[PDB]
Amino acid sequence: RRIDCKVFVFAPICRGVAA
Repeated sequence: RRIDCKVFVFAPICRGVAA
């Protein structure tokens, strides 16, 4: 449920806040 973008930077959910 919670994805750490600090580690999962390839996650498709962190791509939403990528920009």
